[PDB]
This record gives sequence, C-alpha cells and structure tokens, in this order.
Amino acid sequence: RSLKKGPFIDLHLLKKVEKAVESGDKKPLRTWSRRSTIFPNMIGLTIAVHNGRQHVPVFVTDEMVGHKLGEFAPTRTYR
Amino acid sequence: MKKDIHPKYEEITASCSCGNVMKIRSTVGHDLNLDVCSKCHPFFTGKQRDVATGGRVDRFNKRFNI
Amino acid sequence: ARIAGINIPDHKHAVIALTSIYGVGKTRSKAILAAAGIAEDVKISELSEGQIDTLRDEVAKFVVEGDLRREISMSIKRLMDLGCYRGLRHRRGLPVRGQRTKTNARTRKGPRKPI
Amino acid sequence: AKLHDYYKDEVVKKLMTEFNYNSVMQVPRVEKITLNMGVGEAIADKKLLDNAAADLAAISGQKPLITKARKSVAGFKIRQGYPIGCKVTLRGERMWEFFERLITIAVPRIRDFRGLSAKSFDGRGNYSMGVREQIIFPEIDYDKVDRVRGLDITITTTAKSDEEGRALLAAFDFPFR
RNA sequence: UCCUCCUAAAGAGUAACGGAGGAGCACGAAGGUUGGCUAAUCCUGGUCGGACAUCAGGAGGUUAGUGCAAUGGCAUAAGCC
RNA sequence: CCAGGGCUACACACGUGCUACAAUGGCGCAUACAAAGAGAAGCGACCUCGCGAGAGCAAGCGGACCUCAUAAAGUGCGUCGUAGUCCGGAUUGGAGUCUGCAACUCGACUCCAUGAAGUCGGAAUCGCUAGUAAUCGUGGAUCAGAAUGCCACGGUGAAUAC
RNA sequence: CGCGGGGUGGAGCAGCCUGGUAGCUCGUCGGGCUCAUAACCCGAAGAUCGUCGGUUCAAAUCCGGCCCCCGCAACCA
Ligand SMILES: [Mg+2]
Ligand SMILES: [Mg+2]
Ligand SMILES: [Mg+2]
Ligand SMILES: [Mg+2]
Ligand SMILES: [Mg+2]
Ligand SMILES: [Mg+2]
Ligand SMILES: [Mg+2]
Ligand SMILES: [Mg+2]
Ligand SMILES: [Mg+2]
Ligand SMILES: [Mg+2]
Ligand SMILES: [Mg+2]
Ligand SMILES: [Mg+2]
Ligand SMILES: [Mg+2]
Ligand SMILES: [Mg+2]
Ligand SMILES: [Mg+2]
Ligand SMILES: [Mg+2]
Ligand SMILES: [Mg+2]
Ligand SMILES: [Mg+2]
Ligand SMILES: [Mg+2]
Ligand SMILES: [Mg+2]
Ligand SMILES: [Mg+2]
Ligand SMILES: [Mg+2]
Ligand SMILES: [Mg+2]
Ligand SMILES: [Mg+2]
Ligand SMILES: [Mg+2]
Ligand SMILES: [Mg+2]
Ligand SMILES: [Mg+2]
Ligand SMILES: [Mg+2]
Ligand SMILES: [Mg+2]
Ligand SMILES: [Mg+2]
Ligand SMILES: [Mg+2]
Ligand SMILES: [Mg+2]
Ligand SMILES: [Mg+2]
Ligand SMILES: [Mg+2]
Ligand SMILES: [Mg+2]
Ligand SMILES: [Mg+2]
Ligand SMILES: [Mg+2]
Ligand SMILES: [Mg+2]
Ligand SMILES: [Mg+2]
Ligand SMILES: [Mg+2]
Ligand SMILES: [Mg+2]
Ligand SMILES: [Mg+2]
Ligand SMILES: [Mg+2]
Ligand SMILES: [Mg+2]
Ligand SMILES: [Mg+2]
Ligand SMILES: [Mg+2]
Ligand SMILES: [Mg+2]
Ligand SMILES: [Mg+2]
Ligand SMILES: [Mg+2]
Ligand SMILES: [Mg+2]
Ligand SMILES: [Mg+2]
Ligand SMILES: [Mg+2]
Ligand SMILES: [Mg+2]
Ligand SMILES: [Mg+2]
Ligand SMILES: [Mg+2]
Ligand SMILES: [Mg+2]
Ligand SMILES: [Mg+2]
Ligand SMILES: [Mg+2]
Ligand SMILES: [Mg+2]
Ligand SMILES: [Mg+2]
Ligand SMILES: [Mg+2]
Ligand SMILES: [Mg+2]
Ligand SMILES: [Mg+2]
Ligand SMILES: [Mg+2]
Ligand SMILES: [Mg+2]
Ligand SMILES: [Mg+2]
Repeated sequence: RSLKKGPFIDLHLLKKVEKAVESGDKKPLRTWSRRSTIFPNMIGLTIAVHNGRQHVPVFVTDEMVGHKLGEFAPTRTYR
Repeated sequence: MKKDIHPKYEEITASCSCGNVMKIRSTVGHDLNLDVCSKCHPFFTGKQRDVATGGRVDRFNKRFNI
Repeated sequence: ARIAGINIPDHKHAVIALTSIYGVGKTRSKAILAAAGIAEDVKISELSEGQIDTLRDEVAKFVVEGDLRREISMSIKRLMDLGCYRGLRHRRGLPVRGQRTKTNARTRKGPRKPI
Repeated sequence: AKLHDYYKDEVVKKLMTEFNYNSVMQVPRVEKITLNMGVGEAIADKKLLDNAAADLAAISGQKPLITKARKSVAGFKIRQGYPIGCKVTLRGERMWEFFERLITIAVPRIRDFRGLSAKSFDGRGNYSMGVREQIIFPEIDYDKVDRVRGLDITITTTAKSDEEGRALLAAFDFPFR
C-alpha cells in the first residue's frame, strides 16, 4: 500500500473527530471521506461512511486502524 | 509374551542434536538420531511467543511517530 | 534430512532441499546456507550430521511451518471478522487484489459450474 | 522401565499430598495402553490390513490383533466377521517402555504441534490421543510406507473422575493445553 | 400333505371357504466332547473418522442370540469361542 | 457547480491476446553483436544510500555530441536428468516504493513467503509463398501514474509451393 | 366386487417376480458448422423408481395395505 509521509485523513474529518472525541460520544458522523485512514483516537465512534446512495454506520474497533473507511462500506450490492 | 510371533524388541541409544543422550528399547535397529525431545521443544516459550502476536494501534504509531 | 517440521528430501541439492520447507523458498535458502557456511552445490546425502544441526538453529530464526500457517490463518480470519471489503471478498470466494471478476478469476472462484 | 520406578517413588508421593489419600492403593495407576488402528480401507485391498499390522507391530513391541466387524452395516458395506481394523492392548513392562517412547520422543515429533487436549477425558480418568501420521514414531522407515495412515493411543487408568485422572498424567510431565 | 400360534371353554382332544405366519431344507463342522467366555443399546474421550467401522472406560442388564415361521425353552448356558 | 459511488459488478458464454505445459529447456557465473526513436514544470549521468521498486546530491542535452540505454536471443562454462519437476508462476498473506491533494472500492511496480490449473488440447479452425513465417529484445504515440493493446524498430532465421 | 398384470429422467421403452454401482432411443441444455434456421458433428445435465409401510446388514427389484391404470370374468336358470 501507498503513502509513507504520514497516514492521510481529510482536514474536515480530523477536526470533526477531534471535536467529537473531546466533547464525548454522541451520534453517527455523516462523512463522505472514504479515502481517509482511521486513527487510534477514532476508536469508539460510530461514524457513518457514504457507500454511494446512503450512509453505513461503522463502530470503530481496535483492529480498524491502518485500514481506510471505504473498506467498511460495500458499494456494489449483490444477491 | 508368545516367543517367535513378535518382532525383535532390542535396546537402543537415542541421541538428539541438543545433547540429551537417552537409552530406550524399541524395534528400530542399531542407533538413533532425533530433532527434538520432551526437553528442548518450544512449548513453554512457544505459547509465550504465539499468544503475544497481536497489536494494531502501536503498529500505526510506529509508522507515524507523532 | 529431518530439519524444522518435515524436510526429508534425498538426491537433491541443499538449496533446492530447503524449498520443500513451508516458509523457506529460493533466496531464503541461500541466506540459510550462507549463514551456515555450507556450499549450495552439495546434497543432503553428501552432507554429515555435524552440518545438519547448524541448519536447524538457522531455520529456527525465521517463522516456518505451523508457526507461519497460523500467522496466515490469523490474518485471513481477522479480515473476515472486521467485515471489511477484503473480508467479504475472502469468505465469498472471489479474487482480492482488485482483479477482473467477469471472464476469468477461475483460480479463486474454482472450476466451471452449470447455469 | 524407568518411568515405572519414577512413578513408584516420585509420582505417588506427589499425588498423596494433593487429595489427602488415606492409602497408597488409592492413587490412580495406569492399567494399560490400547493402540488402535481402524484401517477400514481393507474392504477394497486385503493386503492394506497386513501393511497396517506390520506398522503397529513396528510401533509397539508386540504384534497386533486383527479385529473383526461386530455387526453388518450398509453405510460402509461390511459384514459379520470381516477384518476391518487392527489393535494392540499392551500393558505391564513394555507398556511403561512404550509410554516413555510416546511422551518423550514421539509426541514432540507431531506436525503442527502446540498443546494436547486437556478436555479429552471420558469422565472416568481414561485418556486418549489421536496421532495423524505413522512417521512421528522413529520405528518406521521413510521410504517404506506409502499411505497417510495413523493410529490412536488410549491410556486406561484406575481413576474415577477426569479431575482425579488428569493429575496422574500431569505428574509424568505430560503436555496439556 | 407337513410345522407354529389363537379360536379351544386353566389335563388331552375339538370344526368352519374362521384369524396370522412358515416347511418340501441346511451342516464333515453348524456333530461329539473337553476348557473357556457374555450380550443389546447408549454415554463420554479419542487420527483420518462423520450418526454408525476399529479402541478405552462407564451405563444397562438378555431389550440379545438361537442356520429358517411361530411357539415353548436355555447363564449349569441349548448362546458365542 | 460539488462530495463521494459507478464505468473495474459476476451462477455463466464467446472473442482477441499473453504466459505456460519444459531438456532445441530451467536457474547461476565469463562475457561478445543492432536499429529506430525519444527529452526542457524535460530526459536525468557518475557518485553515494539502498536486498530491490527507488532515495538523495546533482553532470550534461531543445541533442550526429548529453541522457532513458547493459539490447535479448546468441555463445562459453557450470548444475538439475523427466519430476506436476530447480517446469509453470497462479493465488494468497505480510513488508514496501514512486507518482500523486488523495492508491479501500480501483493503480503500477518491488521484496518475502506462498506454489493453483496445466504433461500439447473434442467437434471444429486460423495466419503465412522469404529476410516472409517462427522466436528474442527495443522504442514511440495517449500519458502525473497506469499495456499482455496499438503503432514502429531491428537480431537468428527456416520448411514448402509436384 | 373376483383372478392375472402394471406404475422408472420431460416422452416411449429396458433394468423389476433370481434384493448390493439404473441403460437405450428421442427431447432439454453448452459449443461447433451455416449469411441464418433445420439437418448434421461434439460434450453435458437430467430419474432415489405410484405412495404408506414392513422383511434385510442393504429394497426400483422381496412381502402388505392404500391410491390410480389396463385386460379377462361377472355364468344356469
Ligand atoms: Mg440485494
Ligand atoms: Mg520467488
Ligand atoms: Mg528475488
Ligand atoms: Mg496482478
Ligand atoms: Mg474488479
Ligand atoms: Mg389332514
Ligand atoms: Mg391364550
Ligand atoms: Mg387350548
Ligand atoms: Mg386344552
Ligand atoms: Mg377344559
Ligand atoms: Mg384321539
Ligand atoms: Mg367335530
Ligand atoms: Mg379347523
Ligand atoms: Mg404355503
Ligand atoms: Mg475333520
Ligand atoms: Mg465349532
Ligand atoms: Mg460342536
Ligand atoms: Mg487337556
Ligand atoms: Mg462347555
Ligand atoms: Mg429375544
Ligand atoms: Mg422366543
Ligand atoms: Mg463356532
Ligand atoms: Mg469498459
Ligand atoms: Mg485493472
Ligand atoms: Mg442461481
Ligand atoms: Mg472456454
Ligand atoms: Mg522457475
Ligand atoms: Mg520461461
Ligand atoms: Mg532525437
Ligand atoms: Mg550512462
Ligand atoms: Mg554503478
Ligand atoms: Mg533483491
Ligand atoms: Mg519520497
Ligand atoms: Mg535522482
Ligand atoms: Mg550542445
Ligand atoms: Mg561530451
Ligand atoms: Mg526507455
Ligand atoms: Mg554507457
Ligand atoms: Mg542500468
Ligand atoms: Mg555503463
Ligand atoms: Mg541464456
Ligand atoms: Mg505438488
Ligand atoms: Mg494436474
Ligand atoms: Mg509470484
Ligand atoms: Mg512447485
Ligand atoms: Mg512432464
Ligand atoms: Mg498445438
Ligand atoms: Mg510447442
Ligand atoms: Mg479448417
Ligand atoms: Mg486457414
Ligand atoms: Mg502473396
Ligand atoms: Mg521467453
Ligand atoms: Mg521482456
Ligand atoms: Mg514494446
Ligand atoms: Mg515516452
Ligand atoms: Mg509490449
Ligand atoms: Mg507483446
Ligand atoms: Mg415415463
Ligand atoms: Mg443397478
Ligand atoms: Mg438426444
Ligand atoms: Mg451422465
Ligand atoms: Mg431431482
Ligand atoms: Mg439376508
Ligand atoms: Mg433374505
Ligand atoms: Mg437398488
Ligand atoms: Mg441385479
């Protein structure tokens, strides 16, 4: 996989997470950034990733870190 | 035991690469050579090394480091 | 000819002998014999027992056989429990590394079926 | 031989302190080891049994019994008094000699080894092992056999609870999970 | 034509185009005798092996078996060796 | 106009390729022979860091000069000796690399381990009449990156046409 | 109601009255040939055997009931 110069997250999602974590647990964050990675601080949040037509809630666990947000949001439905 | 019907149950010397010399009795032949034994097998360390493999958050910190 | 879990070849060069070990291939086997101080041109029949014991400690450094099999099994089983795109790919029985799935993919998908 | 002398001196005395036994005879002792080899595929090929018998005869000291089928069944296509498997019920002196040779050298040679099952008891202290390969024992030559066949070991004791029977085997430095 | 059960009314016998089944053999070991043995079916553990092949212990105890129907009988075993 | 998603879906069927199934071959060490291109937010030496993709410093060239650029087949020695093989090199896991705001859907390449089908292909059927078929490199266009396609280039070099 | 005989891929037939692994000719499906369809060539799938039951170690095949189908009898006055 790519990118050795800092794991990448969109400015907006970084600031939205930092604001969400410091306040406390609340609700699913409407975010479209699938490209963004998952930090350690994102654990506990049930952020809602855009599959394409709707937002899929994803409870972030200890394992979901190095992976990107789009991996937990299947786009193409089948059967 | 019934003599004649059984195979030859002779004594032999087991000697692994670790150094544990050990005489036993079995149907092999002249001598023996072994890799591991009850001593020298990694089960006491094996379970220590095998169980402590996981760790995803520190792996992320080892890349970013800030 | 009994190192690691299995390794029992005969009438085969020392480099090609250790390819039969799970977790050791071509270049790894050259690194074993380089560190052990054994020529690659010889075979296990030609070697003595004094030299085979040094190969046992050398392959013990690298993760091999049942240690490696579980490490791979853990990593595949991890992905499926997460419910990621790769996990759905694995359990469904379809190719993972962004491959074509329409014409080919016969290795992963298996042989042909009726309609 | 040595494990019987080790048992008499070192083990009993260890087991006496655990469950405060009033008598020396109360300690569980190992009665017999029954090596079993249900070859099964002898329906098609008759010699394949005699190949297994030789391998058991090599693994154990003594020669095996060819066990007949108890009843006829349609599932496997077998009839009354047909040789389906092989067995050895070794006990006494050669038993302790085999029991050393099993736990000390053979059990370590098991492929993909980790830790043997602690749950594996019958509810009466009688243990059993299931070895996949014949090659784990050093008696079998590598260029002789030509089948992925194995046996099962079955350690019989004079215990009464698997809880009681675990300690007996555990006292011989037996590898559990 | 021959065998078994009921009808058959607690000895035997007892009919009907009354009620149900079997036989026209098998075996130099399936006979003799001597010396042994104990079953079914489950439970739990165990390589491939799974409900079930083979092993271990525990449970039940004659539900078994008896060359073939059915009846009566058999652990002293007539059972299986 | 914008954020993602999709055009890359997958019981299946065909087309056109490519890589195979090996011994006229496979992997190692000694080393010889091309053409046609292409380059300024370009092509980027030699050095040094790299196991390698590559990472730095940066020389030169809008070029018969400078650079991508050692052509590979081919010899010459070695070793495997017909094995699902030291054949094939798929597939998976891990560790990476450059580009690029960004690489998970959905890139390319590298390293490591992994080592699938396949032992010359049913009915059929395709191209080809000489530097042509056959085989081994090589370049360019589009192009931040992304060819097994396309368009060009040159090596060894046949058989057969009654 | 009485005595024979049946019931097997989608169709018609074997295998069934001597219990151990189900064929044949068509059709359906996939690929060829053809401008295309047929014909033709090449592979492939497709029946637990009327059903409910018993006998057996095991039943399409043995035995019994029920459910259809087909033949023959159903007579003397
Ligand atoms: Mg759906
Ligand atoms: Mg490799
Ligand atoms: Mg390499
Ligand atoms: Mg690929
Ligand atoms: Mg795809
Ligand atoms: Mg009479
Ligand atoms: Mg009565
Ligand atoms: Mg009476
Ligand atoms: Mg009477
Ligand atoms: Mg009376
Ligand atoms: Mg009278
Ligand atoms: Mg009368
Ligand atoms: Mg009467
Ligand atoms: Mg009759
Ligand atoms: Mg006689
Ligand atoms: Mg007799
Ligand atoms: Mg007799
Ligand atoms: Mg006598
Ligand atoms: Mg008697
Ligand atoms: Mg009875
Ligand atoms: Mg009776
Ligand atoms: Mg008898
Ligand atoms: Mg397209
Ligand atoms: Mg692609
Ligand atoms: Mg379907
Ligand atoms: Mg095809
Ligand atoms: Mg190769
Ligand atoms: Mg090649
Ligand atoms: Mg130029
Ligand atoms: Mg240069
Ligand atoms: Mg250089
Ligand atoms: Mg390298
Ligand atoms: Mg960089
Ligand atoms: Mg540079
Ligand atoms: Mg100039
Ligand atoms: Mg110059
Ligand atoms: Mg170039
Ligand atoms: Mg140069
Ligand atoms: Mg170069
Ligand atoms: Mg140079
Ligand atoms: Mg070459
Ligand atoms: Mg293989
Ligand atoms: Mg094959
Ligand atoms: Mg590969
Ligand atoms: Mg291979
Ligand atoms: Mg071959
Ligand atoms: Mg050909
Ligand atoms: Mg060829
Ligand atoms: Mg043609
Ligand atoms: Mg043609
Ligand atoms: Mg012409
Ligand atoms: Mg080539
Ligand atoms: Mg190339
Ligand atoms: Mg090219
Ligand atoms: Mg270019
Ligand atoms: Mg090309
Ligand atoms: Mg090409
Ligand atoms: Mg029909
Ligand atoms: Mg048949
Ligand atoms: Mg037809
Ligand atoms: Mg067929
Ligand atoms: Mg069906
Ligand atoms: Mg019978
Ligand atoms: Mg019968
Ligand atoms: Mg049948
Ligand atoms: Mg028949």
